[PDB]
Amino acid sequence: RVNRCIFASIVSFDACITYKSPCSPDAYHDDGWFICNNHLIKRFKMSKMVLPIFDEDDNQFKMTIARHLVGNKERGIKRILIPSATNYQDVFNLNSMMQAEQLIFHLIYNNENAVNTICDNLKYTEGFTSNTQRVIHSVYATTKSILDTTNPNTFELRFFDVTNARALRGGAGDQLFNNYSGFLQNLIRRAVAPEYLQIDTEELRFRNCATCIIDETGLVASVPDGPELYNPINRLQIRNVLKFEGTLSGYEEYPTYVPLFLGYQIINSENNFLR
Amino acid sequence: LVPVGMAPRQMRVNRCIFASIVSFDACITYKSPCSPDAYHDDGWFICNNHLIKRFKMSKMVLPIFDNQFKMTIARHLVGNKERGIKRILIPSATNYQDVFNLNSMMQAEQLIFHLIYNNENAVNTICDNLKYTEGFTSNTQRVIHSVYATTKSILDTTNPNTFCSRVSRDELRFFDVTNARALRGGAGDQLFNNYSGFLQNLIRRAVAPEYLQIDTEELRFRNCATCIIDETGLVASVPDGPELYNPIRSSDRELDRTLSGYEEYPTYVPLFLGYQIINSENN
Amino acid sequence: KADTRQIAAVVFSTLAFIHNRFHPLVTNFTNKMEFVVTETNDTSIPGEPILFTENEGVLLCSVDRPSIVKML
Amino acid sequence: SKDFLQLKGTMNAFYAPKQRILSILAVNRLFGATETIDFHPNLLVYRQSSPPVRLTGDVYVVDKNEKVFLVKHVFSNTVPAYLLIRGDYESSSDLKSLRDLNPWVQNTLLKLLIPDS
Ligand SMILES: [Zn+2]
Repeated sequence: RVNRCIFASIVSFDACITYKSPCSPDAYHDDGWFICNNHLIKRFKMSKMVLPIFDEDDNQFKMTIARHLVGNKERGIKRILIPSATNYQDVFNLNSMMQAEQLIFHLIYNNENAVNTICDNLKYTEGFTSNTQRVIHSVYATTKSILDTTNPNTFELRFFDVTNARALRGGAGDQLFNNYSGFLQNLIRRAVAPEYLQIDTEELRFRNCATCIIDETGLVASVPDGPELYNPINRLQIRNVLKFEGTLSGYEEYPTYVPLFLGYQIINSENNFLR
Repeated sequence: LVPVGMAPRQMRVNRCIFASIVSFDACITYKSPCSPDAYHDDGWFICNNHLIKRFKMSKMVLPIFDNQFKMTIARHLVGNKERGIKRILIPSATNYQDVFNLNSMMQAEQLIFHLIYNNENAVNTICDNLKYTEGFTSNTQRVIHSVYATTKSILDTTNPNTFCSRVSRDELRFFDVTNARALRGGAGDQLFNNYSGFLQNLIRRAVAPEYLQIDTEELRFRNCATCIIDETGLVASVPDGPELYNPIRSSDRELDRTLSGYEEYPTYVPLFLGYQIINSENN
Repeated sequence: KADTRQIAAVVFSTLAFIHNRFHPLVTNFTNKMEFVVTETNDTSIPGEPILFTENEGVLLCSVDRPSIVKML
Repeated sequence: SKDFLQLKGTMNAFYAPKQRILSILAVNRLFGATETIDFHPNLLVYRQSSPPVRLTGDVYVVDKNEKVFLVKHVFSNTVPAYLLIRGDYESSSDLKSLRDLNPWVQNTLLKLLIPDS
């Protein structure tokens, strides 16, 4: 039951503080995610989802994808989903979250200076050597192990900025994707669905226009142009008493979702690889 | 409903400001540690626990008299070998942000400090950040407003009386080194003025005067000052030279054979500084 | 008499309180409950101002508000 | 008329029982009332509605906790006035401050609402 619930490896080293860690069960799922649903929702405004591709008889290609939790009014920081290392400290209110979570974020973004600062500050906790350092070791080791696992360089033809028609030139969203950590890159791959999927000279289009944007600020739930997509969301009381006991009800509902649709995936001669 | 229309009820009230600290993350439950003393309706608006934790200070009583009047007084928890910033018993408005590790403690406590110390810019910054942080509207906004309202209510209770005391003629206090022939005293009164009204009340409740002139009688509790005030704030330093030894015997055979039940003088270092004057008793 | 909402709320709250006092582990009443407030002798039953009867799908509580008022 | 009764202590407020409506003439005085009825909260019977009943035109909040509102209303014969309602209501447009109202209606409302302790 490996709990991959990154951001649940958080221990309230302060005695007066107790960390509930009320986060989603799916962390025990040996999936491509390294962060389970509730952490994803809380810290990236994303909801996990799956997109079947071939589902006829036993070919069951089910590409994963997450959904915007950003309305059509948020902007700038409010709209940024996965901030860049240059702005994540600003987008996230690190000061408002526990120092262990701050350490996790700093490790993810490779902010070793912030890591050192946090451990230096913890140096001056009352029970520092007793258990604060133990908490530091546990959290740091868990985060480092997760990061190494994500990083492919440790001991394929998916392009995210290559969809954008009307762009002047440059792309570079893939440049920033490269600049991201292995964990962040794997998260982007796992949550963002390329708008196109080419298999051995066979192209499938899933959307007529990409839904996400990638730039220097990071990943943004913005549109390539135009206005933002519409994205909506016991203690018995006197009002809870109902009055006297006494319209397309018969039809199914199309979700009012905004799944992360952006990019082009190219697959070589390899056939319908289902391993 | 049961109670009369409105009819504000009467009960006890926790008085230490820090009792209102609560985790803005509603999903994270937190309980602040409060000493029961907080529920005594006295001049103290901080409980013993918070006082010791943040200011390095412990409450204490000084009998005064025929009729035994009890004057509130705090005492040092500062050790002999502590130096520099450690000696700041109560930081000034220009140093509290540094002395208190805002980063290391909770946002609610940071707001409490930026309220006590008159830092409207910091208070506004915290308020706006909380407005744009987490599910502010759902319950975090109400929690923040509750904490802010409690702090503001305490401050509004204190500051008017503090100002009246400042301009008061009958009751006069002078927080400085009564040994005017000294250099570590300085414009202690000016610094005390610089402090906030609630902070001024705390200083009054904590630091006892070296002398006390009641009508025509003067009582000299000390031939020396046990603490000083400078730009940094209230400093647990000896104005004339070597620091006073503070054993700190608790909290953070022939000898006894002779020294059986036997009166023992405490090693505590109470706070004695400045001159105080009063007309009549007012008690 | 007009505000049947509050009468029903009070009656249900009392009933649930007694139910819990008998079964402390119960804090709700499960099946939804209906309520009606009689207004006439030919609609009220002596000796049982509050009574119950199912509509074959769910239980309805009958209240003799005039009798309640008279007692109180 | 016999359809309603003038509220005691008000020159422009009346209540229609069969309609269960409290009305305040915008600029007009009442006349001829040989009888008056004391105001009482029971008059503002809370309207029940599973979806909030929509309202249009000018709407004002009297008591958000008690879902009490004042709605601008003109009698078809073009008599301006306001209806005081209590119940599960919602406004199509933005709710408006009572200060917008004239001193006449405001005085009547003060008399009707503030208990005479
Ligand atoms: Zn306390």
